[PDB]
Amino acid sequence: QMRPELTMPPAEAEALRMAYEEAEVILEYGSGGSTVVAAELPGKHVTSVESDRAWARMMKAWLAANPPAEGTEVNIVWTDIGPTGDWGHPVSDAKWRSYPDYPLAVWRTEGFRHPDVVLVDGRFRVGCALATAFSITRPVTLLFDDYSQRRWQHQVEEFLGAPLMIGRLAAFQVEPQPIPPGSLMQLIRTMTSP
Amino acid sequence: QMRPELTMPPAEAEALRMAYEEAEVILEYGSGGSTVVAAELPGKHVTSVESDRAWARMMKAWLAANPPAEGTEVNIVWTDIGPTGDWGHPVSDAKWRSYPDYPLAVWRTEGFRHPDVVLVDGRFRVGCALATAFSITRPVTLLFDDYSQRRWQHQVEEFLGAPLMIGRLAAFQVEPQPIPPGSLMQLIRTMTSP
Repeated sequence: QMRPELTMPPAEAEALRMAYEEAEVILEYGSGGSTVVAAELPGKHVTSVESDRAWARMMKAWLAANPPAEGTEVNIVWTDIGPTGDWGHPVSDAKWRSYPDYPLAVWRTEGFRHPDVVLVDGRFRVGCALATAFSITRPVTLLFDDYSQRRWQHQVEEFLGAPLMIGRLAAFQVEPQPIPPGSLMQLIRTMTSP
Repeated sequence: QMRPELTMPPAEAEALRMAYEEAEVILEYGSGGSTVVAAELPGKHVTSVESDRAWARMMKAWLAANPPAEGTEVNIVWTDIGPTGDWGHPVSDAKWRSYPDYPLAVWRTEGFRHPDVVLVDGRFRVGCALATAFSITRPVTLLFDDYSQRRWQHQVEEFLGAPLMIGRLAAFQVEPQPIPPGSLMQLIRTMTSP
């Protein structure tokens, strides 16, 4: 039947489901099983940023074959960061000048709808988290897949606050805020590290 | 008489001298003739960001042979953007992940002194101009050399305002600017374009 699977364990999946149920507008970085969870709920607006062109094509084919629930719209947005390999990572740094497109372009989309919940489950994860923090105009829930207190990952807490962990899934209550100019170098690093 | 030369025409060079006379703290991007102009004035604090290691070494040697005027300190700061060719331009993009350091690192330097005047006369010119606008906490004069040179440059005015043109040299009165989040993709491209 070729259905995209949710690759998170049960407690984490339930947390995601619950977030998606409370949300009207959902923004994801990285498409798959979670996208299906959203598609199946009525009355949602879903945007899913995806770097793997062939996977995006598959997701679009699946959604054509299995249309979303009533009043739900799902937009899979292939976002070009160059050729990608077996597991969705860029083959090389060929398209480094386009890297910031992945965390940031969606925030300037035509007919932008403010998310209620943002799932960070793709590439440039810390970058996507900081892009959300700096781009929102009202508070959101951010879910960060496979979050740990690894130093790279943890740098988000300055901007995202402390998370509540459900297994390895981090939930943050993210509030709008300015970009600190002293943080620009750090910021750039995050939006160019796949 | 093996002296670094100021390659600005007269009008432009006089504007530079006057700005430097009026400033206490001078920040330059690009080192050379302008730096000698600053060095020869008393009571200045001068920092010059430089991408060409071999040229930085020459400037240091020059300054050791020809010490600055009384009360003046000159710090030539080689900022590694990889191997360079003409005009301190990187010969490849090996060090692309370090490019933002050129416009931005000096603003975080230990021993930081807020500039009164900034000269944009090296690499990443647009990036350096924006870095200043977004990093300053009180107004400065920014002098942007060879400003007519490109049209990619005039995206500067959005944040620096309208310049006073002295020949090819643009003099800006810069006031501190917040970073618009929607500008981040554009901003990143300016701090990674040599």
